[PDB]
Amino acid sequence: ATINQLVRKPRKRMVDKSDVPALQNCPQRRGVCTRVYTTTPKKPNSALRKVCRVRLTNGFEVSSYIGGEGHNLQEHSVVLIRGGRVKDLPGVRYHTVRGSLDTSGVKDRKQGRSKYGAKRP
Amino acid sequence: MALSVEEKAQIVNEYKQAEGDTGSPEVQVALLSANINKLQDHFKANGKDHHSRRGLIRMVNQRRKLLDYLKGKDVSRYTALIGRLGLRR
Amino acid sequence: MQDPLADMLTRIRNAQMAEKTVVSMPSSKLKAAVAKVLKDEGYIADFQISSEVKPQLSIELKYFEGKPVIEEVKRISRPGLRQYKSVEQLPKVRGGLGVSIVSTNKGVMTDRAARAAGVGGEVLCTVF
RNA sequence: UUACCACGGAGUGAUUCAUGACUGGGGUGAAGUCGUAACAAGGUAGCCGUAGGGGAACCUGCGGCUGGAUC
RNA sequence: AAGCGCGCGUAGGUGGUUCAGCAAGUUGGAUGUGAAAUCCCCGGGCUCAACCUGGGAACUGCAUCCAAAACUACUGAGCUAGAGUACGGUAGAGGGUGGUGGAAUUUCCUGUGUAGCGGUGAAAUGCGUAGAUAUAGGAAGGAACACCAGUGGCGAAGGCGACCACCUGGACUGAUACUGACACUGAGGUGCGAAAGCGUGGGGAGCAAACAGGAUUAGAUACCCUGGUAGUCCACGCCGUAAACGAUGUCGACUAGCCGUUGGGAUCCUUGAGAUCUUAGUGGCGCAGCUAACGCGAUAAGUCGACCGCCUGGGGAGUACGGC
RNA sequence: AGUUGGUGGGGUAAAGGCCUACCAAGGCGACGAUCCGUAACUGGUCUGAGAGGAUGAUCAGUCACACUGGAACUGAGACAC
RNA sequence: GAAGGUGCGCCGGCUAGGGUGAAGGAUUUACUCCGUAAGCUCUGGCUGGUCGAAGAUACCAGGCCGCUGCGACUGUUUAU
Ligand SMILES: [Mg+2]
Ligand SMILES: [Mg+2]
Ligand SMILES: [Mg+2]
Repeated sequence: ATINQLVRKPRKRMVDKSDVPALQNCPQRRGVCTRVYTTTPKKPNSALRKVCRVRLTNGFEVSSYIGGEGHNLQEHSVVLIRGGRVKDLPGVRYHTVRGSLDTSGVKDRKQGRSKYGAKRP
Repeated sequence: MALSVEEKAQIVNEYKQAEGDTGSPEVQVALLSANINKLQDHFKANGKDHHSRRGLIRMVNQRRKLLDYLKGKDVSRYTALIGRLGLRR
Repeated sequence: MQDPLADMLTRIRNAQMAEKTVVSMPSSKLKAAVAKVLKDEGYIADFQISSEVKPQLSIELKYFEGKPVIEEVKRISRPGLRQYKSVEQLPKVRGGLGVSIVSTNKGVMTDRAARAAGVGGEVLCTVF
């Protein structure tokens, strides 16, 4: 606090590490699905969320949430992954963009179509 | 205070700058030096007297501080003091 | 010890918390001169220097409605961080109601006069 | 022809990255086994340093503290 | 979440008061430069806007020069308020080195004397008819010093309790005398640092980690009991940690009071024997003030100033790795 | 250890360990030398009340590079997309 | 001697010092001290040239490194 103590050692600012290290300062990355599975949420929640392990183009292996109702993804499927974690899913820190490359948009969606890659009918 | 009043009265007049002078640095440094050298005999026989050694270290630091002040004031007076006392080892 | 000036303000400030009438303390050029600005500004009633080999500085204090006139007095140019300002950069205490004593080269004198005189200096303390 | 010097070569180190049978702790778990160590004087007051011991929380000794109940 | 366990001290940071000088800091001005574009202000042209553009402002900077001397820095000369020295005295478990004493425990020897002693909630292990415990006399040995004893004292802190002798540090106290800012703090560094622990050598009464047995318990690697080794003790080395705490860094100044206590001093009381001031400590309330509250409150966690150390959510973790 | 100075000489358009011969043991560094990782720099840009924080696209100034390493030639000017 | 590497012959040019040492001087006291040109002798430094396939040219004269068991180590022992 002393102005002399500050002169020798200036105040230091911490730099928080990104919560999406596998994305590497890019808005989205392309990867392929190595394993499609369902997992169980934490204490409060109880469901079967669809998550897939993705091998990204920079070599990172991550698991990203598959949003929406129903998906057509299996092994060896090219997907685009976006940031944003899932709070009730441990270890999931990315989202799979529906409507790009192989992952088709959710069928029969009417509200919030752009967020889930849904065509206008 | 290991120096007797006779020893203190002995060394004050040999290092006084004028009559009645007991506060001049020459008297102080000479007073500390005689006490520092006298205590060396005690600490030889009593090597576990850590509490009395704290006082001896203070007398050593006090003498150093006085000599540094005498350095700034009059370097010639400083030079004669250590030569007469045999300091700056 | 290492800031006789800030001892002056804190001696004044402590007394006004205790509703004392006069204070005493060793004097100096800065202490007497700052008392000059305070008296001519009306924050202190009067100050005297007891001219002896060890001079004191005595301030009698002002209260308007029981509350002390000096609501707050704060040192600025402490010895650890001496503060120097230009004429344009001089502080305005409480939007001009207060006074920020500034030791310019035309003697110790207020911030209002310093702007008029067009000279800066060391911002010693702020009063209100 | 000599001097300088790039490529290339030899030896020996340093550092960094990735892997490695096996091994150690850590975290999270939908809850299983063994106890019940702390929270009330938690049923031997607790905790700190240290040493020894024990399936485990822990126990014991030595010093210290109150961030201990009754009085 | 955060005051290093505590001193000393290097670099550094900051430094009582008076006079004079200087002008690096400081202040004002001038000059050169600080490219253009952009930011900003006032206008102009695209039907407006985006956009373009005119001029100005700014570029908080640097360099030089000129003025000023309140403060800082420097220089010179002083002063005593800080700091220190000289003298008398006071109190103290302050430290070190050697002796000495009493109470008690244990062990051993001897006498008396006979069925228990010891232990626990109760028991049992244990001791005892080979004569225990108890009691009396003697001897050896080690450790700690009952009463005094007191929010008492001393010490930088850790700590220090029998008495005496020797060596030795500091504090408090009174006046006079002397130096004259010689000061404060302090990264590194260095020194001391409970207990446990480690090494070498001694010593070993009591206590007692480990260990063994007896109980309790569903179990009891414990609590309880019976023993008992290291250790606790001494010398010389090492360690370097504690809830090393007032969980409150050091130094200086100021801010109502009241009630105790330790070592002094001064005046009334010269009292025989109390009272009033003052100082260095040590406690309890308490105005103001502060605090999230609890509470602190002249021994501040209030109002300030100098310096230093430290904190940036919990766990992972004061852990891994490397260095010493 | 040309390391840091000095002296003589050479060399450059020009001073200089730029090079060399000899002499001395110097030079930098907790005011962070050396080493490791990253990185073109600035005017500027974004954000912010400001102080600050982040950043160095377009445009402008400087720098470095031209498949990798090195070297000179010509030329006023290069060690030359 | 970890490992590993460079130089090394001969002939010139320049150059730095040991030792010894008539002189001379001193103590011109004496088996005295200082010192000494040349001459002998020893150790270097910096350069140039030159021959051969090869210069520590013969004889002479360590091979070295990594992991691991055992014994700490030098030593002693079954003369055969
Ligand atoms: Mg084998
Ligand atoms: Mg052998
Ligand atoms: Mg044989």
